[PDB]
Amino acid sequence: GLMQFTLPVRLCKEIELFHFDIGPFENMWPGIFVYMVHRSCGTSCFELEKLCRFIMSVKKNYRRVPYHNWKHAVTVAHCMYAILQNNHTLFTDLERKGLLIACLCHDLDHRGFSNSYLQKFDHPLAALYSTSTMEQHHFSQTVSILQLEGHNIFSTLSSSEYEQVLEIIRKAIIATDLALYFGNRKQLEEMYQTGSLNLNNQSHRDRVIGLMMTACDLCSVTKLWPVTKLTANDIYAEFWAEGDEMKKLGIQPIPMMDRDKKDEVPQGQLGFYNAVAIPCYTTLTQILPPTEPLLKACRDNLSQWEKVIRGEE
Ligand SMILES: Cc1ncc(C)n2nc(CNc3nc(-c4ccccc4)nn3C)nc12
Ligand SMILES: [Mg+2]
Ligand SMILES: [Zn+2]
Repeated sequence: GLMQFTLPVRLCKEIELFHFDIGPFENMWPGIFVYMVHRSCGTSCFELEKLCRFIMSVKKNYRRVPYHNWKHAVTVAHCMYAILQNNHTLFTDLERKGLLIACLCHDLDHRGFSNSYLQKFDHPLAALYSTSTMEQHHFSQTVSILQLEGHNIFSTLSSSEYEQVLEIIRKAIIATDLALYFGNRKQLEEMYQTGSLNLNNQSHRDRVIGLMMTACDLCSVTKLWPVTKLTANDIYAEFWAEGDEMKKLGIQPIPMMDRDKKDEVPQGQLGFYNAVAIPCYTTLTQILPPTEPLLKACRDNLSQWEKVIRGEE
């Protein structure tokens, strides 16, 4: 119980900032996550041995895909850690616990294909779950790992604390379905502006945690430009593989997924920052003012994509 994880000095200082990159050394990512659990939650939250066994099973159930991989899982958990550490007193003991686990688990067993591709291929998961197909699968795999021998990291909670934390994780993982983000952010925008937003209304917290999840999920756009730019190559490598698979089903993919329309990526990134990213971090900043560095970095990256279009980069 006296075994604190510590990080080298550059990582000790830089892990606290929103724009931190967890680096290319896979074997350090588990320790980075435990460090984050220990500071956002406590050395007491999880039995170390159960946590390590859960982490390694979560890792093993992420696939070797260009973007939706173990590195993405730990990156999304780190953004959540930053939001939680900059908003100390706004979140319950169970939310702290649940939300870093939700982020680590949110894309479990992803195959690098959209819900839309599963539906057109007619994948078994598309009959088991007609909306948020992959996200219901991700939650399902989380409950699976939680029920392996020696993996119940929540075993010290009561039946009802346990049920609340699995309910927090389910909603949080479901909210990572970008189709659901637009409606959720519109409602939050309206509630905040008409002054009805109430962080004691459970159905309001839910929406606020959904938006945090979208924020953490999209956080590649809040990094240093060279991280953002190199991550975008991973993002399009998945989309263009799905594009090819659409063409194999005899379907012209949307241009986002057509490797023949590589040229239009800079303009596609503008659409994406304007329609999804900027609105996301704006509304988050309105609700949680200390998350402003995320909006500031996103804006800086929009401006870098604008330079790419002007041939300045
Ligand atoms: C950075 C980032 N993080 C997360 C997600 C989910 N995405 N999704 C995109 C894709 N955005 C996008 N690309 C194109 C496009 C691309 C090439 C040609 C034509 C159009 N249009 N749009 C809207 N970028 C991101
Ligand atoms: Mg996902
Ligand atoms: Zn994700």
